[PDB]
Amino acid sequence: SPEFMARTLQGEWMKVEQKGGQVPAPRSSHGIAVIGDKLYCFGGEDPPYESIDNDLYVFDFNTHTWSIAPANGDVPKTRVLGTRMVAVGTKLYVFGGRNKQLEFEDFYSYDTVKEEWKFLTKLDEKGGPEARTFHSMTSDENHVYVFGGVSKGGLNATPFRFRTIEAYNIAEGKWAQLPDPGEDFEKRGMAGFLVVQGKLWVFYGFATANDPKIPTLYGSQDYESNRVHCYDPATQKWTEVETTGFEKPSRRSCFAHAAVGKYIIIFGGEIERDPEAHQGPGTLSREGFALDTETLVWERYEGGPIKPSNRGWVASTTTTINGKKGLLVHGGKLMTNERTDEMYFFAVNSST
Amino acid sequence: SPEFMARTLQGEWMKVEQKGGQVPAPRSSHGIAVIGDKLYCFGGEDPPYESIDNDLYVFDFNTHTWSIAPANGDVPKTRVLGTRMVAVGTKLYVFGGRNKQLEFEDFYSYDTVKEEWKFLTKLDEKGGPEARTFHSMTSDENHVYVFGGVSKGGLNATPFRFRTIEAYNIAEGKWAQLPDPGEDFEKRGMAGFLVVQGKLWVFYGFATANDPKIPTLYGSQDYESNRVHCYDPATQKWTEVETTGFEKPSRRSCFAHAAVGKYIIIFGGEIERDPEAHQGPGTLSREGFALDTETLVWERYEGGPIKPSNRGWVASTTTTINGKKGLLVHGGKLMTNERTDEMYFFAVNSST
Ligand code: NA
Ligand code: NA
Repeated sequence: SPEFMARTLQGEWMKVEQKGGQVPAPRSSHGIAVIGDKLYCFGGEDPPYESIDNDLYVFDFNTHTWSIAPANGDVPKTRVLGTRMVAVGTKLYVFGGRNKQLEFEDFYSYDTVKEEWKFLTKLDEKGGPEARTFHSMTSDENHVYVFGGVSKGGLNATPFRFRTIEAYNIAEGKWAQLPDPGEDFEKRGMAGFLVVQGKLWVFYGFATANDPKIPTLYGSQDYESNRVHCYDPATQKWTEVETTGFEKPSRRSCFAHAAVGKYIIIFGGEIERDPEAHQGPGTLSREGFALDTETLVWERYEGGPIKPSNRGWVASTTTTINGKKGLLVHGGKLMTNERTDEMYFFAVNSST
Repeated sequence: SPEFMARTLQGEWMKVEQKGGQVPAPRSSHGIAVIGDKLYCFGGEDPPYESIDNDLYVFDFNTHTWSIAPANGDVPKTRVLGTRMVAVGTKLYVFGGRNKQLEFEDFYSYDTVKEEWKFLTKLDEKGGPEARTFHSMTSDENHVYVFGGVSKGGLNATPFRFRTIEAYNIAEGKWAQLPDPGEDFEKRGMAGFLVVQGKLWVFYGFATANDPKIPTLYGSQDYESNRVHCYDPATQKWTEVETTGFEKPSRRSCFAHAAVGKYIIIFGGEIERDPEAHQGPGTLSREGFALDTETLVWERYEGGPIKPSNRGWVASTTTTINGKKGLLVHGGKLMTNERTDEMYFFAVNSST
């Protein structure tokens, strides 16, 4: 064991070459997911507060080219920002997001084999999953999960944030809300949300305050979280997790995140609020951190000469490229306040 | 007492109008100080790693115009970056900084009445104050104080950081090193350093690691500090100060800072390292924080519609403008990596 400590999580940052095709306009606040060797991309924001399109873009990692998936079936009726998309088996699932006119996307699947959309659930109905934007999503073998986000405004309410998870059982075609973690747990948008070794992790994100003593900043108490909780479906219990380390990341939201084995791997994110909400970029991070969910220790990671610049509001997912599992980062906004079309992959080398 | 908490330190950010005159080129890593209604400016960096000039620029707050002070006497022989300047009585004191060729500025005064420079001390001599760059400075009635910074490289050493304070007794014309705070105290450059209600405060800054277990980032263990110490000249004792608050600022260096009554007031700063040291801007903050040195509580402050953008490596000082004490911020680098000529003043309204 050398005197000087080398970093534990080792890997390489790579910029993914995009050769061409029907390439998506730059975007933030969108959803991506991978099935096999293909990345799917839906939704997005650019310019600020404006949605863009409702095409389903497909990037092939072997050919490094983009195409547009056939727009068959129940094509999603709204072009949205603040949306998310996950993959389970050969289907993609899109939930929520909204446009500037406050119309929210309902719940749809896309069958990548038959190449068709299916409308699955109308949101915001009595006893069903609510309309949400800037929520987070993850999935496992038989569920799509939605955490947090911001609600739809109505006559007698302004939008608020959620602290709940809605779970869609794919085989049964049924939604259920998971146990509510209660008042000590922050309602948040753009939080980290992942299945890791069978359990659900909710971490960091952009929180509603539950304390009138927290002073406002730019007229709102809203702040960046650094808290971490775990839900075990096997027992249906919530626990708050104390995480440690000299390099524990400062409070942040809107970051790339993925699970690789025991690691939660993040990159970028909003570390300071913009004075004008989402109009400007606030302050965005250029750093990557990983949490060992077994030891509960955070450490930064580095990936060689390729260093992605400051960014947040990216789409992210886990995939495997050239036999390496890792964190895929696509799009987002930069400190120039421009959207980017850049795609980066942190390829993990060490054991997980 | 209302249910919802208003901010304690209240004030107004103002952009100081600069009408014209012999206006200084944009710069970071320079020194400013005020005597009466005049701001003095010396040194600076632009482009990265390059010094600029050795003029003493003078801004009159009543006329809002710049001039160049007569270059009489022992004009400082080197154009430097990483320099600092303080005012005591009607004299300015310039210490250190270096140029790209690793020549360091010695210790000079400028007499604002007689309008002449005097060479006071050759640095880096046996038993005397060392050559330093990226040190911090403050002063009181009869002393100029230098804290931290980076040393001059020689044959058998690379530059290192200091954890000591050198104190120049103006009346006696003599330097002395203050008690060394020891190994648990971080050697730092670009740290906060102020006299507050008679005591010396050292806070945050850019630290050398004293633990081979801290992993390197971009090839160096160097990291941003969040520690706070106080030295009382009356007893000659050091104490580490535990500061608190939900809005305690994340680790940072290279920030604007000033003392107003019981408050240490800061703005901006490097919150993430650049991959290439000082070549790029790293990640810079757009937030202001204040520490009540009596209660030891940190809180953010806000100043109305004028919100200075992300910046660090600014020059800063305390002054009074239109009967309001506050924090003066001049120059620095922006997240575009450009230097700025902008000048901002946070005018304090509440009791201190
Ligand atoms: Na394939
Ligand atoms: Na005057």
